[PDB]
Amino acid sequence: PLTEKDYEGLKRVLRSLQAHKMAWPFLEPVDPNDAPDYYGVIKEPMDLATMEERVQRRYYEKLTEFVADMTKIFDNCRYYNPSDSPFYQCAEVLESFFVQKLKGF
Ligand SMILES: CN(C)CCCOc1ccc(-c2cc(NCCCn3cccn3)nc(S(C)(=O)=O)n2)cc1
Repeated sequence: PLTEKDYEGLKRVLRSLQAHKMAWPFLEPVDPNDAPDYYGVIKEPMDLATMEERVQRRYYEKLTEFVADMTKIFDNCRYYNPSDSPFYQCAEVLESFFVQKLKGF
């Protein structure tokens, strides 16, 4: 499974996404005042602060579980927003960055 060395890598990946200029819509759980009907559209929300809590609590047993949470952030964004939205493009850019960082493992 995941070792403590693995978790050091997970935290570094998470921090690199949190510092990215296009991560700002994903840093915290969506405030419904920022996204009308968001929680009527998105049935399984996820955000980077929730992922940080899960990393710190050693919630993940496998790398696939960490990657699934991250992918949910991007999939939720592209489902909720039209493809010409700046928010949708944030997900496209940040997922490309994330997938490249994952190759470093
Ligand atoms: C005041 N607040 C606590 C903190 C300051 C503002 O923080 C945010 C965070 C996320 C959004 C936002 C929006 C949106 N779709 C657009 C909905 C309509 N809209 C257009 C512009 C603003 N709202 N999709 C998404 S996402 C998570 O699917 O990419 N995230 C917006 C603001």
